[PDB]
Amino acid sequence: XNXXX
Amino acid sequence: EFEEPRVIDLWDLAQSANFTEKELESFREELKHFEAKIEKHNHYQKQLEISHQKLKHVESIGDPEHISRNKEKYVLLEEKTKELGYKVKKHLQDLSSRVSRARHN
Amino acid sequence: KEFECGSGECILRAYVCDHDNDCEDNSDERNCNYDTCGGHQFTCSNGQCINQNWVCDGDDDCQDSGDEDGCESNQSHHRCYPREWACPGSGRCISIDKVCDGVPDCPEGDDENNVTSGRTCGMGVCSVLNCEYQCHQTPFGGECFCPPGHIINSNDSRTCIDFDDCQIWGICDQKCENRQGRHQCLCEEGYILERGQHCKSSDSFSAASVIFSNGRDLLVGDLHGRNFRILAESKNRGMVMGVDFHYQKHRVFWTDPMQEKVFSTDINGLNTQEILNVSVDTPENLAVDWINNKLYLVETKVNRIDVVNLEGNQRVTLITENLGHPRGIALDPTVGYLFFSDWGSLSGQPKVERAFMDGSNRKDLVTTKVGWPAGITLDLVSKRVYWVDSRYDYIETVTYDGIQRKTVARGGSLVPHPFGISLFEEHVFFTDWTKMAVMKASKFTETNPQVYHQSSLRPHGVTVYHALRQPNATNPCGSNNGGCAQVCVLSHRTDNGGLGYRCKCEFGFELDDDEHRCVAVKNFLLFSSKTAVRGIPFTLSTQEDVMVPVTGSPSFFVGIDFDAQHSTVFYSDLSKDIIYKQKIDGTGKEVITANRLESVECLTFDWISRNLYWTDGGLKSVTVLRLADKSRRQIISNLNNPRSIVVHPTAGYMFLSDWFRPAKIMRAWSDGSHLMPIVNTSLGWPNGLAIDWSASRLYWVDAFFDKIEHSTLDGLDRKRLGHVDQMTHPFGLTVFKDNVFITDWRLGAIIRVRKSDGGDMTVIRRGISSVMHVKAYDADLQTGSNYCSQTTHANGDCSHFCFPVPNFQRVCGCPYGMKLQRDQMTCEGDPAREPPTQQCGSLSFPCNNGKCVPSFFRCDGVDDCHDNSDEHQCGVFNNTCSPSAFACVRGGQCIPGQWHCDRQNDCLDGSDEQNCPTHATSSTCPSTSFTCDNHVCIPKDWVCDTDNDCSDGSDEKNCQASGTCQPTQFRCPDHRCISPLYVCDGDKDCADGSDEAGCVLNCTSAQFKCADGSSCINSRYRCDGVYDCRDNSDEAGCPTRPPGMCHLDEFQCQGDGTCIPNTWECDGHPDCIHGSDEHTGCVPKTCSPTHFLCDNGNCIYKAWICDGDNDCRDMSDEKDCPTQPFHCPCSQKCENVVGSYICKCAPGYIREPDGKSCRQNSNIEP
Amino acid sequence: INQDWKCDNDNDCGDGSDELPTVCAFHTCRSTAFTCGNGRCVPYHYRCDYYNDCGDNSDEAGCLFRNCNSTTEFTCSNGRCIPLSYVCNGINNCHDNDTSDEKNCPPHTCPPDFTKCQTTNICVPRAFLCDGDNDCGDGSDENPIYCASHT
Ligand SMILES: *[C@@H]1O[C@H](CO)[C@@H](O[C@@H]2O[C@H](CO)[C@@H](O[C@@H]3O[C@H](CO[C@H]4O[C@H](CO)[C@@H](O)[C@H](O)[C@@H]4O)[C@@H](O)[C@H](O[C@H]4O[C@H](CO)[C@@H](O)[C@H](O)[C@@H]4O)[C@@H]3O)[C@H](O)[C@H]2NC(C)=O)[C@H](O)[C@H]1NC(C)=O
Ligand SMILES: *[C@@H]1O[C@H](CO)[C@@H](O[C@@H]2O[C@H](CO)[C@@H](O[C@@H]3O[C@H](CO)[C@@H](O)[C@H](O)[C@@H]3O)[C@H](O)[C@H]2NC(C)=O)[C@H](O)[C@H]1NC(C)=O
Ligand SMILES: *[C@@H]1O[C@H](CO)[C@@H](O)[C@H](O[C@@H]2O[C@H](CO)[C@@H](O)[C@H](O)[C@H]2NC(C)=O)[C@H]1NC(C)=O
Ligand SMILES: *[C@@H]1O[C@H](CO)[C@@H](O)[C@H](O[C@@H]2O[C@H](CO)[C@@H](O)[C@H](O)[C@H]2NC(C)=O)[C@H]1NC(C)=O
Ligand SMILES: *[C@@H]1O[C@H](CO)[C@@H](O)[C@H](O)[C@H]1NC(C)=O
Ligand SMILES: *[C@@H]1O[C@H](CO)[C@@H](O)[C@H](O)[C@H]1NC(C)=O
Ligand SMILES: *[C@@H]1O[C@H](CO)[C@@H](O)[C@H](O)[C@H]1NC(C)=O
Ligand SMILES: *[C@@H]1O[C@H](CO)[C@@H](O)[C@H](O)[C@H]1NC(C)=O
Ligand SMILES: *[C@H]1O[C@H](CO)[C@H](O)[C@H](O)[C@H]1NC(C)=O
Ligand SMILES: *[C@H]1O[C@H](CO)[C@H](O)[C@H](O)[C@H]1NC(C)=O
Ligand SMILES: *[C@H]1O[C@H](CO)[C@H](O)[C@H](O)[C@H]1NC(C)=O
Ligand SMILES: *[C@H]1O[C@H](CO)[C@H](O)[C@H](O)[C@H]1NC(C)=O
Ligand SMILES: *[C@H]1O[C@H](CO)[C@H](O)[C@H](O)[C@H]1NC(C)=O
Ligand SMILES: *[C@H]1O[C@H](CO)[C@H](O)[C@H](O)[C@H]1NC(C)=O
Ligand SMILES: *[C@H]1O[C@H](CO)[C@H](O)[C@H](O)[C@H]1NC(C)=O
Ligand SMILES: [Ca+2]
Ligand SMILES: [Ca+2]
Ligand SMILES: [Ca+2]
Ligand SMILES: [Ca+2]
Ligand SMILES: [Ca+2]
Ligand SMILES: [Ca+2]
Ligand SMILES: [Ca+2]
Ligand SMILES: [Ca+2]
Ligand SMILES: [Ca+2]
Ligand SMILES: [Ca+2]
Ligand SMILES: [Ca+2]
Ligand SMILES: [Ca+2]
Ligand SMILES: [Ca+2]
Ligand SMILES: [Ca+2]
Ligand SMILES: [Ca+2]
Ligand SMILES: [Ca+2]
Repeated sequence: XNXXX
Repeated sequence: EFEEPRVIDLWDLAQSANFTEKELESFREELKHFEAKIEKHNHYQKQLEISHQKLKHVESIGDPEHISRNKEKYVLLEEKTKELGYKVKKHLQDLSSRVSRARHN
Repeated sequence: KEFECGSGECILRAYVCDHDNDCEDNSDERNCNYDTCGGHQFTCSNGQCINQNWVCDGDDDCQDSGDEDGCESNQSHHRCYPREWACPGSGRCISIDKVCDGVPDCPEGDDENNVTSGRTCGMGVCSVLNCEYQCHQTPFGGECFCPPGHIINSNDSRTCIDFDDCQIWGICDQKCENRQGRHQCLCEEGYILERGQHCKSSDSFSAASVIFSNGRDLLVGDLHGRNFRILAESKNRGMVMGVDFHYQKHRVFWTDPMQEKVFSTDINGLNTQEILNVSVDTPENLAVDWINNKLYLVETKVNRIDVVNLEGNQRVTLITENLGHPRGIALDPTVGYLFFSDWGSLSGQPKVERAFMDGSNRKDLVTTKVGWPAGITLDLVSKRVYWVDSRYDYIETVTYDGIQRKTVARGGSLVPHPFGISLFEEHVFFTDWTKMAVMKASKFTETNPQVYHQSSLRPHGVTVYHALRQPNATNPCGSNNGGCAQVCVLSHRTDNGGLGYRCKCEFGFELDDDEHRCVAVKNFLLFSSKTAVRGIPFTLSTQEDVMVPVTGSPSFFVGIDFDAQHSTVFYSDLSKDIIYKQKIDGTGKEVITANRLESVECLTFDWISRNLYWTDGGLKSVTVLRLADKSRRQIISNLNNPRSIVVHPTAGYMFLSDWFRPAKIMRAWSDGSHLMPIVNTSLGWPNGLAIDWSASRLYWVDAFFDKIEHSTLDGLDRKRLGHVDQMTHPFGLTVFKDNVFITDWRLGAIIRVRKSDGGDMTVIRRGISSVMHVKAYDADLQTGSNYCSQTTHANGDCSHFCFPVPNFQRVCGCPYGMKLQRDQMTCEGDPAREPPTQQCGSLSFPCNNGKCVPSFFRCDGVDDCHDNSDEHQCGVFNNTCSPSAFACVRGGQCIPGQWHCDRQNDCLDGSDEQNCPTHATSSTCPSTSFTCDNHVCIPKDWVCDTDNDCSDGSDEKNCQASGTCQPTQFRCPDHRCISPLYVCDGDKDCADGSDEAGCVLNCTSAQFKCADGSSCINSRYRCDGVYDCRDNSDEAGCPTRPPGMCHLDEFQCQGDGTCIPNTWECDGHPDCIHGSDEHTGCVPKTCSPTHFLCDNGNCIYKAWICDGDNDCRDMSDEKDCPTQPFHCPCSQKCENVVGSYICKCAPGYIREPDGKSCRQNSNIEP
Repeated sequence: INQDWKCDNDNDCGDGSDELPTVCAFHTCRSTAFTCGNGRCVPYHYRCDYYNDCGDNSDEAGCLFRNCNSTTEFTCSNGRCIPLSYVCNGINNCHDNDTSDEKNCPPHTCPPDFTKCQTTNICVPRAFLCDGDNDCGDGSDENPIYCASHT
C-alpha cells in the first residue's frame, strides 16, 4: 500500500 | 610515481573510491612500501632460480663441500623468497580489499 | 659499489634498515635508527610498524607472533605457571597448595581421589622420577615441582628451567621489572607499595570515593562501603543512567535518559544545572576529557558520539558511521585514544573498538565472543581496557592494542547482567541489573564478587572519584586554542605530525582548506524520518551529520524544507500535527502553525516571497502561509490524495501530485488558479516531485510502475530514466548537481543515481526505520529575485500575499475572511462570504499555540497541547480535573492515574502514595508459569536465564552453578540455562554457541529457503525485486514478461508498448499514451436509476447530488447543477468502425504515430 | 488596440479614445498590473522606474532609490544617477519633469540649427521643431513661437 499512515 | 602492474590499477581504483583526501594521501605512501616489498620479492625471485642452477651446476661437479655449502645458502634463500611471498600477498589482499570495500557502498 | 654489506656484497641502498635481515652476516640494520609508530600502527618489538587492523587478524605478521599474543581467552595453550597443575577433566589449572590438599578444588573433583576412575592422590612417583627440587601429590602420583621463577621442563618432567615470574597474571599491581634480580613490583607516582604486590594511593590525595547511580538517584560512598550520601535526587520521575566526574573542577556529570537532559553538579552539592536539553533524547553514557575539559557523550536515539564543553556549548559530532547501539565509552587523554562499545552494529556484529579522540582511525578492538558489551573502563597505568558483557556474562581485559585477552570473572552465577564498570587500585566496581547491586571484584581474577550497596532498582552507572584516576598532563590545545577557529579537539599524540590535535567545526560551518578557518556550509543532504530529521554530507567520504538532528519523543516527521537565508529548517511532525521551524545548530525552535492540520504530507518554501506551502492529505487541500505575518489561505481544495508539492518562484508555477486511481501531476500558478493537469497518463502513485533548477525540468517517481520520469515544466518531452536496480517503492526524491537522490520505503534507504539514465546506484544510508522525504539544502539556489522581492518597494506592493506568476509577473492575495479591493493590491475584510471562525469545535479546549484537544484531555496530568496549556492551573477556581487523573489532596495539581500509588512520589504533598492499599489479593499464578516475589507471572522457562524478567530479581535468585536446567530448558556449558525457543533461533546465545551447534532449518511452506540454506524468508519476499537472501537466490528464477510483451494479467499499450494492469483496460479513463486502453470496442457502464453517473463513471445516490461533498470523487455531482438558493425552510490486424477503420498491432508490436505502421518492440534483430 | 492598452495613461489609439474616462471609471486592472491613484492601470515594471507613467507620479511614490556621488550624479529630481559631462552637455538625459538636467547652467548658448528653446542652455536640432512631437523638453517645439502658420 502507498498510504503514509 | 608507480611501475608495478598490480599497484597501478590499485591507485586507479583508489581514485574512484570513498577515500578522503587525507586517506588518499596516506594510501599512496602505503603503495610505495607495497611496491618495495614486491621489488624485493621480485629480486629474490630471480635469485632463487639463479642459485638453483648454481646448486645444480655444483651438484654435477660432485664436490661434497661445495654441494653442502651451496645447499645451506640455498635453503635459507628459499626461506627468504617464501617468507616475502606471503608478505606481498598479505599486503596485496588488504590493499585490494580496502579499495573493494571503499568502492562497494 | 652500492652499500658494501658486512661480508662484501652490493646490497641496494633501500634494503639496509628496512626491518629485514638482508646481509648474510646479519649486520645490515645495526648502525642506523628507525622511526617510531604512529597512533594507527602497532610496534612489533622489532621497530616494525604494522597497521592497527593487522593486530590479531589471525595471521602472524612479525615472525614473533607479537600481534597475536593470545587475543582469545580461556584457551587450550595453558602451559601453566610455576606451582600450578592441570586436572585432565577440563581446561583449568590449580595451584599446588590446592592440588590434592584434601578438598576438591577443580569443581569436578579432578584434584582429589576418584576411585571410580581409579585415581588417587599418590606420592610414589618421586621415588623414581627423582625431582630436582620438590614433589607433591597428584591424582597421577608424586609430581615434581621447582621454586618460583622457574617451571618444570616439559622434555622430561624431572628438570626445571628458568621462567619469568612477571608473566603470571596478577603477580604485581601495575608494573614489575628486574627479571635477573627476582620479581619485584613497582608502583608509579602517587602510589606506594604496601604488603608487597599492592600499589596503594598516596596519603597526599583526598579519600577515594565511589559515586554511582542506584537506579533513580546519584549516590556517593567510600571504598569500604561504610557511608552512603545521596548526591543528587532526580526530579520529574527522572533516572540517573550514566555518571562521570571532573576532579580539578570537582564536578559530577550525569545523564537522565527519562527527563532527556544532561546535568552537572558540584561534588558537595549545590550549583546543579542542565548542560544539554536538545537532541539528547537518550544520552546512554558519558566520559569527560579532563586534559582538554571536554565531555564526550553517547546518544542512542540518533546513534552518534558527540563532544561538548563542560558547560554545554560548542557541540561537535565525532563518530556516526555504522553505529547501531552504542552503550559504553571511555578514553585516556594521556595517549590520545578513545574506546567505546557497540552491542549491535548496522553490519550485524557487536564490537568493542578503539579510535583517536576525534574518530580518525577506528579499529575493531574486540570482535570474537563479544555478545553484548555494555560498559568500558580502562586501567590508565597498565594500559589496559576492561569491558563487561550482559549476554555471555563475563568481564574481560585486553591491552590498548587488543593483544593480550584475559578474563577476570565469568558465569551466570557471578555476573548475570553487568552494565557499568569502573576500577581503582586493584578492585573493579561494576553494577549489575540482575543482582540489582554495585559489586566489588579483584581486577585479576574473582571467584565470587562481593556485594556493595544492594539496591532495589537497576543500578545504571558507577565510577571511582579520585585524583589518581585522572592523571596529570599538558593539553596541546592550551596554546591559544591550538589556532583553531572554533573547536580544538584532541587526538593521538603522534597525530597531526606530532601536534596531537585537529581542529573541528561547529554545526553551522565547515572546515576550510587550511583546516583552521571555519566557513559557513553551503549544501548538504537534508532528509526526514519517522524518528528524526537529519542532514548529512553529500559525499560519502565522511558520514558525520552537518546539522544537529531534530528529534522528539513522540515523533513522526514527514514534510521538510529549508530557508538558507536564516539557516532555519521547516518540518512537520505527523504525530503532533505541528509545523515547526528550527535553526541548523538547533538553538531556536518555534512553531509555524498548529491549527487545522490532519496529515501534512509535504512542505515547500518559496524562498523569494517567503510563502510556505503544504499539502494536507486529511483535508484533501493545500495551504499557503506567509511567514512575515501569519496570513493563511487554502488556495486549492477538493483533491483526493495530494502527496507532493513543489513551488517554482522564478518561473511562477507550483507542481502537485495526486495518487488516487486517476492519478495525475498538476501544475498551477503560485496564486492557486490555472490548476490544470500536466501528466495524467501512464501514471499511478506519483509519490514525489523535484525540479532540476539547472535545466528547468520536473522529475518525479512512480511507486506503482517502479520508475523515475522527467519532463519539461509544460509536461512535454516526457522521458523515462533507466531501470534502477532495487528501487521497488520510492517515496521522495531530489535533484542536486548531476545526481538524483531517491528514497525507498521497502529498502528503507537513500539511494543515489545519475540524472541522465540512473546508472551507478549507490546506497547513501541503509537501515532507516521509515525514511520519508529528502531535500537538498543549498544556499546557492535560494537566491535571485522577481517583482515580489524588488529592493525599491515592499513585496510587490501587495498588502498580505504576493505570488509570482509566469512571464515574470506577480499577483496579490488576501487571507481567509478578507477580500482584495479594486486596487488589486490592498485587502479589506469580507464577513459576508468568509465569516470569522473559532480555534475549533465545542468538545475541544483551544490551546495557546493553536492546537486543540478533546475536552476530557483538559487537566489529566498529560501535556496533550505540547505547550502545557491543557495542564495549566488545574484543581483550583473550578478549573477542575478529569476522571482519568489523580487529584492531589490539597489541590493545585493533578497527575495521571497511572502515577497513583506507583511507588514514585509525584504529587508535592505525597498524597499519591499515602494511604495506598496493597494488592496482595487471593490469586494464583498459572502452574505453567513462575511466581515472582513481586507477584507478577512469568513463564516457568524464564527462570535462571540470567535475565531479570521479574524486574525484582526473583527469577534469578538461588541460581548457583550447582543445579540443573528445567526439563524444558537447554544448558549453555557453564554459562546459563536458556529457553528452547532460543535453540536454532538463528543467533548464538551460548558462550560457545552450543545452542546453535549443527542444527538444520525447518522453513515452512509459508516461507522460502535460500539456496545457500543460511536462512528462510516469508513467501511475500519471493520474487519482489529485492535481494532478501544473501546469495540473491530469492530473485533468481523469477518470472519475466516475454520480450516486448506483457503478462497475461496485464494489458499492453498500442502507442508505445507500455504494460498496464488488465483492469485499467475499459475503465473510463485513458491510462495510455494514445488512448489504446479506451478504444471503440470498449463496453460502457451505467448505474441504477436512483444513482447519478459521474464523468469518470462512478455511481452516487440521488440525494447526494450537489449535497456538498465530493461523492463522485471528480466533482461531477457538484459541478453539474449549482441551483441551490438561500432559504429558511493496415500493416497488421484491422478493426472496423462506422466509416473508418482502426489498425491494431499484434502484441509485441507498437504503432508508429502515422496510424498504420507497426514496429517490433524487442531489440532482437530478426 | 489590445485590451492591455485600455486606460493605461498612454494614447494608444492616437486620439484618446482608449484613455476615455467613462470606461475606466468602471474598468478594473489586470491582477498583474500596478494601479495608480486615479485608477488608471500600468505595467508593473514601470513601478519605481524614474518615469512618471501613472500621471499622478504614484508609480514612483515611496521608492527607496539609490544614493550616488557627484562624479555620476547631479541629483536629478527623479533620483537618477547620470554621469559627469552628461550634466549640462546640451541635451536632457535624466528626463526631469522640469528638465532640470540642463537648465542648471544658465549662461551657455549654441549656433543655429540647434535651437535654444527658451533661455535655457539646451539647443535641440531644428528638425524636431514642427515635426508634430514636443521633444525639446522645453516649450519650444510646437508652442506658437513656431509651427503655428509658418509651415
Ligand atoms: C594535576 O595537577 C594539579 C596541579 O599541579 C595537582 O593539584 C595539586 O595536587 C596536590 C596534591 O594533593 C595538592 O597538594 C595539597 O594542597 C592542599 C592545600 O591546597 C589547596 O588549598 C590551597 C589554598 O590553601 C589552594 O591554593 C590549592 O589549589 C588547593 O585547593 C594541602 O592541604 C595538602 O597538604 C595537607 O596534607 C598533607 C598530607 O598529605 C599534610 O602534610 C599537610 O600538612 C596538609 O595538611 C597538599 O599539600 C595541591 O594543592 C594541588 N594544587 C591544585 C592547584 O590543585 C593535581 O594533584 C595533579 N594530579 C596528579 C595526580 O598529579
Ligand atoms: C490530461 O492532459 C491532457 C493534456 O494537458 C488533457 O488534454 C487536453 O489538452 C489540451 C492541450 O493539447 C488542453 O488545451 C486545449 O487545447 C486545444 C488545442 O489543442 C484547444 O483548442 C482547447 O480549447 C484547449 O485549450 C486541454 O485543456 C486538455 N484538457 C484538459 C481538461 O486539461 C487531458 O484532458 C488531461 N486529462 C484529463 C482527465 O483531463
Ligand atoms: C537548556 O539549558 C540552558 C542552560 O545551560 C538554558 O539556558 C536553556 O534555556 C532555558 O530553558 C528554560 C526551560 O525551557 C527556560 O525556562 C529559560 O528561560 C531558558 N533560559 C534562557 C535565557 O535561555 C535550556 N533550554 C531549554 C529549552 O531547556
Ligand atoms: C480556569 O482557567 C483560567 C485561566 O484561563 C483560570 O484563571 C480560572 O481561574 C479563575 O476562575 C474564576 C472563577 O471562579 C475567575 O473569576 C477568575 O478570573 C479565574 N482566574 C483568576 C484570575 O483567578 C480557571 N477557572 C475558571 C472558572 O475559568
Ligand atoms: C628440552 O627443553 C628445552 C626447553 O626447556 C627445549 O628448548 C629443547 O629443545 C628440549 N630438548 C633438549 C633435549 O634439549
Ligand atoms: C523440521 O526440520 C527438522 C530438521 O532437523 C527435521 O528433522 C524435521 O523433519 C522437520 N519437521 C518438523 C516439523 O519437525
Ligand atoms: C563619493 O565618491 C567616492 C569616489 O571618489 C566614493 O568612494 C563614494 O562612495 C561616493 N559616495 C559617497 C556617499 O561618498
Ligand atoms: C514636474 O514637471 C511638470 C511638467 O512636465 C510640471 O508641470 C510640474 O510642476 C513638475 N513638478 C513640480 C513639483 O513642479
Ligand atoms: C615516533 O614517530 C612518530 C611518527 O608519527 C611520532 O613522531 C612520535 O612522537 C615518535 N616517538 C616519540 C616517542 O616521540
Ligand atoms: C477559522 O477557520 C477558517 C477556515 O474555515 C480559517 O482557518 C481561520 O484561520 C480560522 N480562524 C481561527 C481563529 O483559527
Ligand atoms: C470539573 O470540570 C471538568 C470540565 O467540565 C470535568 O467535568 C470534571 O469532571 C469536573 N470535576 C469536578 C470535581 O467538578
Ligand atoms: C493489602 O491489600 C490486599 C487487598 O486484596 C490484601 O488485603 C493484603 O493482605 C493486604 N496486605 C497486607 C500486608 O495486609
Ligand atoms: C523471464 O520469463 C520469460 C518468459 O515469460 C523468459 O523465460 C525470459 O528469459 C525470462 N527472463 C530472463 C531475463 O531470462
Ligand atoms: C447499465 O446498467 C444499469 C444498471 O442499473 C441499467 O441496467 C442500465 O439500463 C444499463 N445501461 C444499458 C445501456 O444497458
Ligand atoms: C476588472 O477588470 C479586470 C481586467 O479586465 C477583470 O476583467 C476583472 O474581472 C474585473 N473585475 C474585478 C473585480 O477585478
Ligand atoms: Ca634489511
Ligand atoms: Ca596479525
Ligand atoms: Ca585439593
Ligand atoms: Ca546474562
Ligand atoms: Ca511498486
Ligand atoms: Ca491533558
Ligand atoms: Ca506516584
Ligand atoms: Ca529471567
Ligand atoms: Ca540462539
Ligand atoms: Ca525478494
Ligand atoms: Ca483505462
Ligand atoms: Ca456530493
Ligand atoms: Ca492606452
Ligand atoms: Ca514609472
Ligand atoms: Ca545633459
Ligand atoms: Ca516638435
